[PDB]
Amino acid sequence: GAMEMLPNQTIYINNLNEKIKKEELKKSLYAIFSQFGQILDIVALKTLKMRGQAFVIFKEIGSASNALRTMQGFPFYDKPMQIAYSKSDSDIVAK
Amino acid sequence: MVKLTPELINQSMQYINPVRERELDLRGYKIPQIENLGATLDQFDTIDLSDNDLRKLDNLPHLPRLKTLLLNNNRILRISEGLEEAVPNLGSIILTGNNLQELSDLEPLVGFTKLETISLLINPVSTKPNYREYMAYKFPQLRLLDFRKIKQKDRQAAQEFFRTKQGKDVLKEIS
RNA sequence: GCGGCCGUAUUGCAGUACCGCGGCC
Ligand SMILES: [Cl-]
Repeated sequence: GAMEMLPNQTIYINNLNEKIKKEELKKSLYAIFSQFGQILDIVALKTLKMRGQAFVIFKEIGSASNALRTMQGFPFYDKPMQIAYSKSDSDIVAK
Repeated sequence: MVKLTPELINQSMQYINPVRERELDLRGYKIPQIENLGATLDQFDTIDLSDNDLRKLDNLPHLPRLKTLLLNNNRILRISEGLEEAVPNLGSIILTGNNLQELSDLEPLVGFTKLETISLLINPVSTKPNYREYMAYKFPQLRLLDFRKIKQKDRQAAQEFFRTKQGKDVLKEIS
């Protein structure tokens, strides 16, 4: 298997329902993940490469860890969320 | 324990959030009661009262700009009636992680004319019998419930159910 | 201009004008 990521403040979500308009997708991602902590930003595009995916950037690593553990497979707009730590640090958390 | 004060409001983060709206951050202060929100001067699209110790949703001043309420992880078990007079344009109410118990406890949300999104995840009421059906039937304008859409076919089926004797009995008991 | 329904392709690690295509009602 590939290398696992140590806990990061950013979670990567894919298998998202691609029919949902981008604005509404970000709005609903913000609402459902707001339970876990302060969210610094959400990065979601609907290009061919990046649609069906989103990065949710938390201020605290603990918030991301709970988000990942709790929401894994949650049926968001009737598709189960696939959630992982991101493979790189998000720009907005740069020192 | 804390009070929600004008100074607490003035010293909290007041910023453009990730969905481009004006948000007041009141998360994590162990606030026991809503008060003094009039001091916001109706500046915010969104108020984040996540992670406090509210036991009821009440005591709102007139805030026509307010469109999203984040109420994650409080202890809310009652909503005051008639809040649509204070916050008529409320479009989403996020009550994830609270203590609302019965379908009749949601009665106070009915008069919001623009309320298109509700989360009652991690509330006791979300596992009551007939929960999703009832919500479709009782809130005609509700579009997204616990981040699953209420489809027209869902609402048709609910309305057909509540016209049966079984459904009628369910409604009788909810009252 | 504004929707509804059905299907189909992409399962993709990013920082955004915008975002796949097709069939019915
Ligand atoms: Cl970023």
